[PDB]
Amino acid sequence: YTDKGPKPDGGKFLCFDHITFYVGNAKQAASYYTTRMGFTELAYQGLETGSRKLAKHVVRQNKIVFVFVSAYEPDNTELGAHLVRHGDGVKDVAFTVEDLDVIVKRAKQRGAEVVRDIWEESDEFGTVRFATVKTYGDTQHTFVERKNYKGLFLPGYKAPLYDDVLAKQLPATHLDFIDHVVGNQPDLQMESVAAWYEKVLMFHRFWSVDDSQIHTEYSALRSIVMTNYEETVKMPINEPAKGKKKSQIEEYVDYYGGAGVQHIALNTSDIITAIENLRARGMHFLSVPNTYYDQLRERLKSSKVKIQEDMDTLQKLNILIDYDEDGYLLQIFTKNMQDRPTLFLEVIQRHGHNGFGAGNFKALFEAIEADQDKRGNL
Amino acid sequence: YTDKGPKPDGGKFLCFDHITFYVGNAKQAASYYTTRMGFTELAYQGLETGSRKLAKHVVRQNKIVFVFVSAYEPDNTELGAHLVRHGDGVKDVAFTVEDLDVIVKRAKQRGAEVVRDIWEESDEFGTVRFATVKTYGDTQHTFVERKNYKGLFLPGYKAPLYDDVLAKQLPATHLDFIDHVVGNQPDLQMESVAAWYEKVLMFHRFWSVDDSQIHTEYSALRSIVMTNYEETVKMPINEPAKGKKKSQIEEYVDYYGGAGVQHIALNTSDIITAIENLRARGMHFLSVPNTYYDQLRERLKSSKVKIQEDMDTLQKLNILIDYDEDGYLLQIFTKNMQDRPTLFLEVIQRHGHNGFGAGNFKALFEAIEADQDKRGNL
Ligand SMILES: Cn1ncc(C(=O)c2ccc3c(c2)C(=O)N(Cc2ccccc2)C3=O)c1O
Ligand SMILES: Cn1ncc(C(=O)c2ccc3c(c2)C(=O)N(Cc2ccccc2)C3=O)c1O
Ligand SMILES: [Co+2]
Ligand SMILES: [Co+2]
Repeated sequence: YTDKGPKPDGGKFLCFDHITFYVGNAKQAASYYTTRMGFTELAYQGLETGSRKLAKHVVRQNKIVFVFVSAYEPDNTELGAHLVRHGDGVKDVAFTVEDLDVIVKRAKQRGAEVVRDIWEESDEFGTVRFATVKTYGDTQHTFVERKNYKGLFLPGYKAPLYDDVLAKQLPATHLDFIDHVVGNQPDLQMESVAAWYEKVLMFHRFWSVDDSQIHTEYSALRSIVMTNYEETVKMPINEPAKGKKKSQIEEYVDYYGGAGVQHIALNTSDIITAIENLRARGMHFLSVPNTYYDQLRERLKSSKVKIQEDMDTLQKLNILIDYDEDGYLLQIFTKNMQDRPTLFLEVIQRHGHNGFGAGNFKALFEAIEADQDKRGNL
Repeated sequence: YTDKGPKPDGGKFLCFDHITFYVGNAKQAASYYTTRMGFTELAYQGLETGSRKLAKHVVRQNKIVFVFVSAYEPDNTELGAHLVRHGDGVKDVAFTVEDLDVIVKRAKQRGAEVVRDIWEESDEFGTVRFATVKTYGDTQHTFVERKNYKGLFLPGYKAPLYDDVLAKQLPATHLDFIDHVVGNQPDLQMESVAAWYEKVLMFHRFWSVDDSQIHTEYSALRSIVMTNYEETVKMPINEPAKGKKKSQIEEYVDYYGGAGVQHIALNTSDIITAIENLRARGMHFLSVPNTYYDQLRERLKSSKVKIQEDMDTLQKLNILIDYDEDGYLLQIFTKNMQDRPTLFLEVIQRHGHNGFGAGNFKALFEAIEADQDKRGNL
């Protein structure tokens, strides 16, 4: 029961629909996410389906859908510029919606920059209606009115030409749905971007335990989490801030060439098995010193919260914990998805805790910085 | 014993040194080739090594070395333009040489466009001297004078930050060395490109059984194979030609945006195990109708050549055969390494046959076209 602001007169954002990436080699990118991250290739458009300008590979893990897109032709102006500016990265964060027309009319009236006005596509399995507007940077939002669409992903997509015996042979990673999608902004842009979500989409600010305590000194960022009225989609917005060390938000914006998605968090209900199986697929994660766990166990000595998972196993797998007196979450961060120090992924499991892990900024900073100081900062 | 032309006064091309690819996401490209194609990540340069403009991932399988390169910074003019024009593709075909200075002086005198004049790099393990010239398209040749260099690949490269438990868990693919590297040229360019190899590098034309019989009607190409004096490096040069169907060389040049490497052939001494294990890693290859093998077995009835490998297994794995009365080769072609219909790979094993498989143009055309004609060309 919190201040959610005025209830929108019409329109609903049900959930994240899919995330679309603009990449240099969609075939190889799909292979990376299926083999390393537990996805399965679901659907495809390309030369073989009559799509002559764009190749599209759709991969799925439970409710999580990622789409990888590349150009077929030399000197594709739009995709080419994006690739050169940003490297591989997120282009579209798509939302499943009800009452598309109200949402789009309101967004347009309130100043949204339109990429494509309402359109529909159909095949043997039904019809889907869409619209696309710009958000921060070169990122966009497609609203997807799927009317319990019974086809393969979306109209026009076809089965992949081949099955993949490599991805098939690997163990399940148990990632269920997209928990949140974080967008990094350049200096001083967080408030105007958050205001866009409030005005254009009638989102509101989501207040969690992380908003109640300052972590700027360690995190070197400020964040505002924007969410739809029913709080089913969460869009954190970061900007750099003055802290004890150079801001990773500034590094992101420098190497991404502007604002963009920093991380996508994937919610799991069995993080130990998830991380064991992601590690078996060759994924790497932040290295966590043993002192983090020694200090965490000492802090937990005065807490009434009960950690259900085996702490020795969490320590072995370098899974992080954040808690208050009413619950806790588990989280872990992958290494970067590319050479540029830009996008990474997060795996998160919640036990009655609606925050984002901000306590770990201080906890990891203290454990890692102290050890490096002892090592002469060499 | 054939006409090799005049023997060069100084200089030797020993072998292929490595192939460098300019790609959108070198981290993910290295992962594709290690997991799908049997390579292992060997060495690295990037932010962690002091390389602030370029990330470089080096992967190796026996003598075969592939290097994947991406830019770190937005709007890298050279790498960006290459990426937008071509997609992911080969940038540099590097040769290991002796007497670098003669080779470079001669190439420069004879009109080579220089990318970088002779330079040297050194670390704790020794020194290597290099030079780079342009060849066809945006492709270049680096000459590598490695003086039995005892370090990790080349000076300045470091160990990868992580080992990869995915690539480690997969079965060996038995690819030994680069057999040949084929370059597709636009209409009418084959002769001038072949003449460049003869004049600038003192290569000569390699004549094989494939040059003695015409296959243009089926292959829709013309080829000249250029080779160094000792015939240790083979560089086929293709151009489109008029045949029964649209030329795959024309499709390549259209989607690559000009000349470039069409395929890299990797030599194996156990093709059955190689293909079994590449298939277990999720690689796909051209589908071959059973009629190809029925017709091949009937043609072999009048030949004195003895196929050592089990033909039923070759048929199961869709491995191709080409032969004359003095020997045979086995070969197979992967599907494309990217969405654009440009680069693919070949696995080849030779049994006393120095050709390139040109007999399979007709054999596969006849088997595939006949079946499609029966299927109404739908
Ligand atoms: C809305 N919101 N707020 C936080 C989040 C996170 O995912 C999130 C939460 C905690 C951490 C990180 C990300 C992270 O990268 N590190 C490492 C680090 C980076 C700089 C300085 C000190 C430590 C953390 O400790 C989110 O989604
Ligand atoms: C120097 N040199 N000459 C040939 C080569 C090859 O690798 C090579 C040899 C045989 C074939 C292919 C490549 C190939 O793609 N197909 C399929 C096909 C393509 C168009 C029309 C009919 C059939 C073949 O049958 C090379 O390296
Ligand atoms: Co997060
Ligand atoms: Co070949």
